[PDB]
Amino acid sequence: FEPVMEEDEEVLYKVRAKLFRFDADAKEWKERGTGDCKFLKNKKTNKVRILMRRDKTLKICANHIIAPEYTLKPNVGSDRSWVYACTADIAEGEAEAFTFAIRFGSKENADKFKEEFEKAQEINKK
Amino acid sequence: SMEGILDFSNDLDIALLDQVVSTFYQGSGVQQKQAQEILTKFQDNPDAWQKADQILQFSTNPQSKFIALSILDKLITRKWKLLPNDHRIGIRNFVVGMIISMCQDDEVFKTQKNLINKSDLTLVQILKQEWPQNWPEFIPELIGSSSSSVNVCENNMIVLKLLSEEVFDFSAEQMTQAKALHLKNSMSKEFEQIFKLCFQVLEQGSSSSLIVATLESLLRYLHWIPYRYIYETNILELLSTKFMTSPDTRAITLKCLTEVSNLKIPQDNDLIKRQTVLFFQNTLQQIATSVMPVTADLKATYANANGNDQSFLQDLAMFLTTYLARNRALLESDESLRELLLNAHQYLIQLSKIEERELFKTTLDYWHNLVADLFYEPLKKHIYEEICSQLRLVIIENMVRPEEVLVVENDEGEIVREFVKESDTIQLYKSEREVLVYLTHLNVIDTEEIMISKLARQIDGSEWSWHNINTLSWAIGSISGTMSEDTEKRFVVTVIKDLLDLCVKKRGKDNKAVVASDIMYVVGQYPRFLKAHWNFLRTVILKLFEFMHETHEGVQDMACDTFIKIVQKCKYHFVIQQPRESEPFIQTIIRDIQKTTADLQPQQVHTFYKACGIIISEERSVAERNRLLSDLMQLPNMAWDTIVEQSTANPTLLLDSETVKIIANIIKTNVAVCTSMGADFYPQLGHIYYNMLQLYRAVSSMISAQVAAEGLIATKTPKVRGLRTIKKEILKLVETYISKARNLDDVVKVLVEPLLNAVLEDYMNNVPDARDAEVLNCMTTVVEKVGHMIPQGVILILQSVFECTLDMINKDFTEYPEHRVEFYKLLKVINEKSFAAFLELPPAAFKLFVDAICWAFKHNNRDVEVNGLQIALDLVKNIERMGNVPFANEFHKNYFFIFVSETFFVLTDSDHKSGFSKQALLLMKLISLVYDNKISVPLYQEAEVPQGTSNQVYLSQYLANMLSNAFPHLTSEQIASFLSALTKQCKDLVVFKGTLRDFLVQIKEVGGDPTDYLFAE
Amino acid sequence: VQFKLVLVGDGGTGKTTFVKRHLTGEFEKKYVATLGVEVHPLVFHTNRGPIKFNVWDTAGQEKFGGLRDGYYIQAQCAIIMFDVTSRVTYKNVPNWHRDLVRVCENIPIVLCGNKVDIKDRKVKAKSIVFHRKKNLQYYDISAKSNYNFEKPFLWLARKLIGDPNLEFVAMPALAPPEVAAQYEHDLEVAQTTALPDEDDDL
Ligand SMILES: Nc1nc2c(ncn2[C@@H]2O[C@H](COP(=O)(O)OP(=O)(O)NP(=O)(O)O)[C@@H](O)[C@H]2O)c(=O)[nH]1
Ligand SMILES: NC(=O)[C@@H](Cn1cnc(-c2cc(C(F)(F)F)cc(C(F)(F)F)c2)n1)c1cncnc1
Ligand SMILES: [Cl-]
Ligand SMILES: [Mg+2]
Repeated sequence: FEPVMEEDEEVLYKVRAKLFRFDADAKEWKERGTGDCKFLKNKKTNKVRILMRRDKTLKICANHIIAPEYTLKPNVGSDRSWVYACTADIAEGEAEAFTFAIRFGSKENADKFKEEFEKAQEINKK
Repeated sequence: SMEGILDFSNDLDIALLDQVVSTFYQGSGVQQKQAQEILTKFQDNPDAWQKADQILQFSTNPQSKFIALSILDKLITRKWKLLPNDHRIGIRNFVVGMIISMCQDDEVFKTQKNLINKSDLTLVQILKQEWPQNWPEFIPELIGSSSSSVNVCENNMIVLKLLSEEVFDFSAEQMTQAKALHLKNSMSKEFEQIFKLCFQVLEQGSSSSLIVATLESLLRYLHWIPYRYIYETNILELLSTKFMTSPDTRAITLKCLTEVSNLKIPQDNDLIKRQTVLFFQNTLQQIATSVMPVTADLKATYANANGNDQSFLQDLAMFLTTYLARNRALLESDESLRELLLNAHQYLIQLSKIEERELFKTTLDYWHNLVADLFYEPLKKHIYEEICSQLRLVIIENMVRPEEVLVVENDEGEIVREFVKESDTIQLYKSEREVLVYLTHLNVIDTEEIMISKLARQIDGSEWSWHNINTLSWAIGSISGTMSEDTEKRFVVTVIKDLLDLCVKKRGKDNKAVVASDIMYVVGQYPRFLKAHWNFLRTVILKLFEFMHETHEGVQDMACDTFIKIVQKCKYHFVIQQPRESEPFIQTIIRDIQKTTADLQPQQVHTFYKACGIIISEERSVAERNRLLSDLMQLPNMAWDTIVEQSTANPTLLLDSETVKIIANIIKTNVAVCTSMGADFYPQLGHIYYNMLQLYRAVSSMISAQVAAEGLIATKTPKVRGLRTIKKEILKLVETYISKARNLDDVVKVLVEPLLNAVLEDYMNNVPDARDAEVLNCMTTVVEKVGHMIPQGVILILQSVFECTLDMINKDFTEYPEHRVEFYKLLKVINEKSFAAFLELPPAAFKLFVDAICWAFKHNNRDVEVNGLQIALDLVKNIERMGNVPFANEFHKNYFFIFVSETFFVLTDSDHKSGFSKQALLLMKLISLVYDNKISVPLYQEAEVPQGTSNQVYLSQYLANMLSNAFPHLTSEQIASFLSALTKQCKDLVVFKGTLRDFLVQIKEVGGDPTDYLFAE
Repeated sequence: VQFKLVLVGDGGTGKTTFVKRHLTGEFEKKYVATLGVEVHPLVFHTNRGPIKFNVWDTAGQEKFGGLRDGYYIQAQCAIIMFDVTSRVTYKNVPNWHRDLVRVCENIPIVLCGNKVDIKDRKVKAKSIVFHRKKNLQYYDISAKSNYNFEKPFLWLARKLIGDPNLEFVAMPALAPPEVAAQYEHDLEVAQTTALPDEDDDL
């Protein structure tokens, strides 16, 4: 009787966040996306990356390796944010360079992010 | 190269025009943005209308012709009576000729209806300007040309449709009262001819294109035509039978019948009633046989969204609700109409199951109308018994989440706390509650049986689901107050027991969070039951305390709201000593407050202290209340006492961001308790006040010191923001208490003195970016409550905050938005409670005050705009109250015409239409002062007008001259007629506003008729 | 596949801020009045493939109107915007809708009440009924909080593609690449420029 992108990657850390990009020609921060920021480790290359998507639209507002060259600096106005320079982000097509800032719901999450961020950099050295 | 068309000296190259036009609509990027700018410059050229006939005849692009007609539309609407008569007939001719040409070519008529509709609309603009006085045969000729062709007849229905819209639906705010009445009567006089043409078409017509256009025009006529055209003809039969069968005409016909339905008919005539019954009976018959039977699954049809099904189901709902809300009583007495009445409602039951919020709201509005009538009207509800029973299921099964339920399922299957409040479902929940409460009163046994059985099929798992247990719990909670206490008792008991079984049976962090939130909502919704069952109320509160330790933040946060929600209603049972209890329960709550609130977030702890404050205020034994208060505040006061010892002994602990956070939370706890205790909080305020104001000073010095050492940027740092929070919470605590204080002598003698010493000079001497707008807010409450007792204190407030704040907000309308709003609230309360403070201002500062009021007029921000216009009105009244004294005399000489002209400027600049009413009211008051001779001195200088000329004469000359220069395109007669009408009506606000609106119309065009201002006669 | 969407409404209602949020993710606080119109391509990824909206973000100010209704030609969809803190903007919805459907006789249209994030709401929910007889979809939205900000485009995409089960989907994420004295200047300015809205929950 007859009847009728990320799957190759592991998530090491996940936290809700708001991401900013610095417009130098205007000397102001411009929000880029709010959603879940993930640290994704490729099981074929072992290279960890940040991948962030906006809520509802699920559009990519961050996609880049957590390079060992990077370094998280504080922002003058916040105890729950980190600023750092990114040389190759492909969230909007070709690899552009950006000065990013990312903010979190609490200082507790910001410090945990920094701990996981530095862990990923060590992974990306091997 | 695209800018060539902008040189009008050289001739217009249409080939280049069409390229710029194509580059704008079909192009992209920079080439599109450049053509867009060129096309705007071309259109806005005041000679561009002279290229109209040239473009329309020779252009190979319909968009180029559309833009050519937009240039003509703007010309006809704003400058028609400035042209010589030659161009007025010439423009009329090639507009009529263009319409005729496009209708005779079947291919053009088919493929360029946008360009034809724009041409029709352009023709209608000419009619508004010259019909019928200079074109009396337009309608007779239109009727005649309609027999010559089908395309011409169809297009004539479009012209008549647009004409009816422009005269009746959109004439207000676009033409003067006089001209609107002219075109309404003109069109009304010649309508009987239009109806014949429209009715002949509908009867013998077969061209669906022409039929739809005729029905589309008919829809507009039904807004204003006499009832007799509708009922004294055969047209209701045509609409309700013939045009409902064909889907091409069904949609517009159903909209036509919705407008007929909405009419209030003569309730004495039996034939109008018979006809109203008949077109409904016919319409529902065509639905049942030609579209779908009453059993059809309209939920599934809508979800499928085939063709126009969703639009037809919307129009059907709009038709059934409109007619039945107006005429269902016509169907309720006749036994032979009973089936029709119920079938119509059964379609509504099926429409109410569609998943479409906005459509559900439309039907839910009708159900509320119905059940509210069955609640009062004798002998009606038994008719709808079966309908109401089905409706109880629909409402219960589509209950939206109440504001109190803070848990929700995400896109992962997890139960979590909500990110934001579902603000767009608050109103919908109230509406569902309202209907379901009515349905419960109409048959309480049936509603209980539906809810109990549904809950029984949740236990055994027959229908278990998160969605199903939720809507059910929300429905049970929402009908609180409809049952008898005894029925409610037995009812609630059974609900709790069955819900307590589920939380056991359904394990998992997600399940436990769902059921926990549902029990909280139900229990919190039945205060009456909790009051009568102390032992259960006690168990509930203790279980809420347990949830304050839940790691699930949703449950935890909801336990805190539920607690204060129960307390707001049952507070009295916490303050008395219940039987079998060694002490009032408030004493047990306070004793364990540290353990209970240990795992709570700080703002949740504050809600807890506020809830305790609600209870303590129920005790009217002053000694006992003050005892409870100090017990509640024991922790924040012990933390406070230690901070003061350390800060006053070494002003460098406030550097520690951890200490700043502790201080802020202490102040916030006092704000929370003060909010709910109000006047009873004073003993606790006195314990901290003098030290608290010293902390305000110390914190202030730190902020200033860090701004000076790090720059203005320091105000953005967490340190400084933490220090300013302390200052703002202190201000909020003093504002909160003074706003509820009952002993105002203590406010004056004790509080106000050191308060003003601590805040005012600090505000004045700080840099702008360091000033707290909360200072202004606190001072507003002080002036509101005790300003009449501190005349010298109010003066001190003005000196400190007036000029320096004005300088912050008088360079644009954007910067310092909080200071801007609170500033004008402060001036408002001072002006109405301590006007004397303004009399004491030096002449130069009183001039800044007047400048400050007119500054508020020019804001678009409604918050400061309405206060600006209110201060002006109140200032006018405060002055005339003084009578014939020097200060009042000099006020008028200096500032009367300033207020008249500034009020006029914002009336006429088209950027402040939101405040028209108050602008008009202010202007009417000013004019009425002169025409009642309440200005005692002449408003003019001795040598600018004969000796003894009245202020009335000089006012009319000042305004005539003002408007003449402000609006030079007005004739002297328009201005004179307008002012004559305006001044004659300065005691009639409705008419006065009408005369102003007529003016705002005429200044937008040339050649306005000056007699239009005689309309009010 | 791409569709022309015209966006209309009174000046100040948040049209350009709304579009810009969907383009870059940024929230513009300043109010620069649009001059005439601005065209912005806007792509969404769905289970029915990608869909492109060419958003014609028109001016609301009369004095900046430009071609006015000439912008509406050949539009296939539209959004009518107002401000729930400004009653006049809702009062003018019938005027905007009038000028829109005289050019675009049969197109899916969304009515949007923007700025629901402001607590002193003036156009109450009960008062908003213009969309019923005109077959418009309605949504409370906020470009500031992103409340329902994707609903207008999701609904239009379902009406235009003809699929009521159309859903937004996650665009696939390609592996990023692995990659000098100015980035020390640009970073020092970035750290000393405070982030906006430090009092928000995020
Ligand atoms: N609080 C709040 N403000 C908003 C919101 N959306 C826009 N605004 C603000 O409203 C102001 C005007 O925004 P704008 O997008 O330029 O409006 P517009 O409709 O494009 N005006 P125009 O027709 O002249 O171009 C801006 O300051 C913006 O920050 C919102 O959702 N919430
Ligand atoms: N029995 C269980 O497994 C569950 C069932 N459950 C979930 N919530 C409740 C629950 C909730 C309340 C409330 F008023 F706070 F909402 C009151 C009671 C009471 F008065 F009946 F005790 C029980 N009971 C449970 C979970 N956590 C604490 N106690 C019980
Ligand atoms: Cl924001
Ligand atoms: Mg704009």
